[PDB]
Amino acid sequence: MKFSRDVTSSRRKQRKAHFGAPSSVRRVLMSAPLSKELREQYKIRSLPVRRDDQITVIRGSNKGREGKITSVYRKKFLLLIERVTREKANGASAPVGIDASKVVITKLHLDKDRKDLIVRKGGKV
Amino acid sequence: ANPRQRNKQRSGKPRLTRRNANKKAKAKIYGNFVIQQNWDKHATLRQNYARLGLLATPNYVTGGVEKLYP
Amino acid sequence: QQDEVIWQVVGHEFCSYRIKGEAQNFCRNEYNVTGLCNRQSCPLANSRYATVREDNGKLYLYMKTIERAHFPSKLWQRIKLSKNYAKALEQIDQQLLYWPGRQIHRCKQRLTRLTQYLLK
Amino acid sequence: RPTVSIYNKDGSVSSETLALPFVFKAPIRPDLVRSVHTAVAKNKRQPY
Amino acid sequence: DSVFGSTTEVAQLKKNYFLPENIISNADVTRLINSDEIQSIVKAAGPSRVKR
Amino acid sequence: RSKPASENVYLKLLVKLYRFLARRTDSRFNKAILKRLFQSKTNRPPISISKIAALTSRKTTVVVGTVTDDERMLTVPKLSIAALRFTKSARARILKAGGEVLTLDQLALRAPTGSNTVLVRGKKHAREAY
Amino acid sequence: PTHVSKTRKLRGHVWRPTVNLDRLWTLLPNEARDKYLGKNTEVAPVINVLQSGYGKVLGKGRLPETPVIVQTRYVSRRAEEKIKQAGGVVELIA
Amino acid sequence: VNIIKKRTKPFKRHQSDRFKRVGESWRKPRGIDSCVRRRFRGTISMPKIGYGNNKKTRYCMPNGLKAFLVRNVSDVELLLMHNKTYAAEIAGNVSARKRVEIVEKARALGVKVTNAG
RNA sequence: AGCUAAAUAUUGGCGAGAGACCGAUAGCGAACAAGUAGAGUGAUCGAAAGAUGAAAAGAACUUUGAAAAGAGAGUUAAAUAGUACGUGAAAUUGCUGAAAGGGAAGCAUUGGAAAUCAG
RNA sequence: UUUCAAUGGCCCGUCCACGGACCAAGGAGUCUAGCAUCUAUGCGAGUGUUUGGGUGAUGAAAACCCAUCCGCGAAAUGAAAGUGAGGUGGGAACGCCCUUGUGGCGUGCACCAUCGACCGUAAGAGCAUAGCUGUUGGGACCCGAAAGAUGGUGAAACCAUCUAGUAGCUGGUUCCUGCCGAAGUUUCCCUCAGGAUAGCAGAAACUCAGAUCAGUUUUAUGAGUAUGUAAAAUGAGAGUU
RNA sequence: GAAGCUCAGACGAGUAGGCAGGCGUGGAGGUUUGUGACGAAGCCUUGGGCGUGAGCCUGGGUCGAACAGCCUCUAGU
RNA sequence: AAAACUUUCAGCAACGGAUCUCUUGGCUCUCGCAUCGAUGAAGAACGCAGCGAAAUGCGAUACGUAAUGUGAAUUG
Repeated sequence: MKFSRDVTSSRRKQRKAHFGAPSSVRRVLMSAPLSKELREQYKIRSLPVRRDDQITVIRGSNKGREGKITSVYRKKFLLLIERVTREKANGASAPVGIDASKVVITKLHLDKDRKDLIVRKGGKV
Repeated sequence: ANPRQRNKQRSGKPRLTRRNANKKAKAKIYGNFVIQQNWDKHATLRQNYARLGLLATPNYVTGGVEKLYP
Repeated sequence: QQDEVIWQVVGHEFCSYRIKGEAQNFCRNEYNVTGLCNRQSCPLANSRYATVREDNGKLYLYMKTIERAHFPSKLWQRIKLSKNYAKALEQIDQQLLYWPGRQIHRCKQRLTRLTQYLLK
Repeated sequence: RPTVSIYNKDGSVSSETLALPFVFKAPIRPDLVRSVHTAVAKNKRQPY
Repeated sequence: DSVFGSTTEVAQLKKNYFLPENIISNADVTRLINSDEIQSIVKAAGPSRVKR
Repeated sequence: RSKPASENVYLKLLVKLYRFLARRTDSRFNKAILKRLFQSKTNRPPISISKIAALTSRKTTVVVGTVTDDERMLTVPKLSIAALRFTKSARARILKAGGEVLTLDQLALRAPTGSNTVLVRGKKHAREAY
Repeated sequence: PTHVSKTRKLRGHVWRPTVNLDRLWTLLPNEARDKYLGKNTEVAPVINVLQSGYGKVLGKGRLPETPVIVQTRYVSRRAEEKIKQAGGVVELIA
Repeated sequence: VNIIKKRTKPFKRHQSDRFKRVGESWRKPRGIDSCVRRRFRGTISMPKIGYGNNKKTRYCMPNGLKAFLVRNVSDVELLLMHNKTYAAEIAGNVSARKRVEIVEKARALGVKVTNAG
């Protein structure tokens, strides 16, 4: 139970906040879990997604597929992963977006900006 | 409803969200260091004064008292 | 306090075992003997009773007393019957001879349809 | 006055016992309790 | 014992409060009907559902 | 009136007990008591302890209704009263100073036919403006 | 209760407060009644009728015969002699 | 005892036929010259208490069983006592998986199901 | 001649947290590009309009047509979801089948004929 | 279900007239303050915590606890100073008999009376809450009238307010079944419209098992075939505030 | 189901008004180990059943995400 | 007694947009706080994006600049 008067448990205000989130806040709502071998040797449970990270789709009609993210399409809360696509009628290939909570991360894109965060969130590297 | 509040409803500028509310805004004690150490950040002021042996008021209490045990 | 004041609370209108229908009402409680909201049937309402139920091709009878009526863990005393149908009828009625025998009919009736269910 | 057993964390009945308080012999009025609770359950409403 | 009190002794944690005394002494009417002190005096019972 | 107007479950027990006695004995006491259990609160006015003391010295006393207390009078006689309700002060005065208090279920155990019982009533005036 | 209304079944059819001597002995604590009433003691009680909410004592009722001192702002002419045979005196407040 | 129904045809509100805005449901007329309220010749018949059916054969289907609405199998277990006088009727929103559980259970308990299909 | 905290008021301002409230003819006039389209010389006045789908995957291509479009296909769990897009009532209309109709119809009771259902 | 035949059936609401082309949605005795009655609950010579204070960590606008006051009641009466309180009859229930019982005998609550006294008192009955209903005031069941007032904009008119202005009146007012069921008129008062008392219709509380009543007739008349009056037939349980 | 059960007899128009018992509506507390993508709610139907009635339940069709019985509270019913 | 026409019944289609479910909106209550302007405010008009007319933002430094924060986008 939220014992605080600081946070709102209104449904109305929680949906407005989710759908009025700026990119610098949508970037957190687009987190993904870490796979088991990543999770245990970094001691961290999840991470916000980043381009070039290697993920495998857990849930959906594209279950079990892997690939590299091309662009975290933040406006519509979607992830476009390479070599997963849907075929249009005319013959073009328009990739469909998977949600950041339906995919797990098996390989990271380590950078000095990310390395500080990992040890920041109680981790080890 | 007012044009003024319709402005920032149809605007794109984020609000000035100010995070202030605290349930049980029991103000913590400054002033005397002795009392500030031996204050109870949960119990009420009239309990704390009587716990320390300090008369909260010299005048009669215009209501009930607290009787927890017979 | 006693069986009648409890009756006018659990029994008459509100229980967790009552089913009011088009013109009447049933009594869902497992330990019932007629399935109806009646004093001679409702245990929540009344003291010591006896009724039977069915488990996995087998029958069991439940009994209670008055000194123990305040301790719900061991309040009901169960007896398992897995021998035969006509034996079950005799195993039940024999144990209720020292007991008021108005509801032996309902008890004996229940075993029959429980037995019929096992056949069907 | 009757006694009631006191139960340990494991579930074993402890040796101590307490006597049943007189309040448990109070009258049971399902007509009164509803009349009070009907009004008391009204005392947190917000106006509209 | 002090939160509620007794029917004849005031509660300690509520002032001048005594428990409500029961309207009726014994709550067993069906035993009152079927007790000797009434069954000895009651006149002979009529029949049950009566023949047409 | 075929049933009391009160949802008091304990009252329906008294009526149930005294509906049995009304039709199963010739005791005109029982019929009178059963009828008075049906009457409303306005028709069951209170009687006082003192008034009862006067009426006994002017046998169990029976009054359907309440028995209040009279503070004006000081030393209470020994009495045996049976009423629907007792005020706390009246009950202490009857019990401590002398006799004992009863109830209509106990009174049926004592005198099912009402033998040796006086059926008193309280002044039915209420306000009576004019 | 708009469910039980009549419109529901009509859808479809168009400063001197007074005290008396009988109540006088009750103003004193119940404890000291049991040790001043009916006992012959030299000390008499004091019933400060002022400090209970009355300014006058009236003559209704009979008197237990224990001499008692009664403090009043006012007293009836037939109140004060009734306590005289009771052995007590009226003490008038300034 | 058999069944006799004192009337089969339903009661239709007056002029319900003439108007689509007037429902086909009975409302008692209140006019003071209403031939329907004054029960003239060849007018529609107003419901009375006289039409009420026999008490021993009321709420009974033409096979002499009172319809008890059943939502799950634990309701059919209640009709265990009354298989000879109550007919179990499946609720209209019970899914296909539960429905066969109820029908099979009722068949085992010997309780007729009105809409077993 | 003078000053002065607090307790007190607060349909506006800056924010919050709620609700036995309303649920798109409701609730603010405005859930939407609303004090907007619009009207009046002017002061003033002032609306209607929410919902494809999990994702546009918004219908490739052929064919008929100048075009609009249609017909095949194809997308989808579903096109009885095709943007005139959730559900899709009644009035109202078109066709099909059945029936009756000579200056009324509608209804009621009782039965036949045909249709249909049960036990 | 549809059609057919036999018999029947004036179009609904409203007050001829007014309303009604058809359909869907919306749409009218509501909230609130005071008072009155009734029923229920709590307490009872008391009663009422919620102006406040205490307290509440978990939904903290809730629940829970309480000090002093205060409201109503506990005493009236006078304009005001001032003062300031039974026995007889019945009669509910019980006991009691003779031997059932009847009847007698006691006992007598309520209340009714007579017959008594005290200044209205006579051995206090209220207080709070909730519900129902009635009524008064708030927009006041819904809609609807001709003016006016303020402040403006044009050149008296116009505009937004007051404003949901004013109703003695017009129109509408939403579900079912059951029970009971009138008067349609005297009486008076009454400038005015009305107000009445009574009757009819009901709901509660209490007497006699009655010779108590009767839209009835007799008996006896008295007076002028009729008239009124009082005193057996027949039916009915009749009563009362 | 003492609010029950049973026997008996009489009576049935009904405006103004008087009186009791029920049907449906939105929300609240409780309850039903309640119903539901194996199809909730709605909607439709020359399908069936129940009630004197307001109304209710159901088969089939259509449909796509929530709903209801019971005890009580409340009303913009 | 044929067809049409008229009417009723059923099926399908049209029209229409009710019902249901939803809902970044309303309304109502409570809470906290005090901050416009001659240093040019409120309001008005013009104007700016690679492609914008509305709305938003913004002012010829024009859908922004500096600073700090986050740490890889924006999206038609």
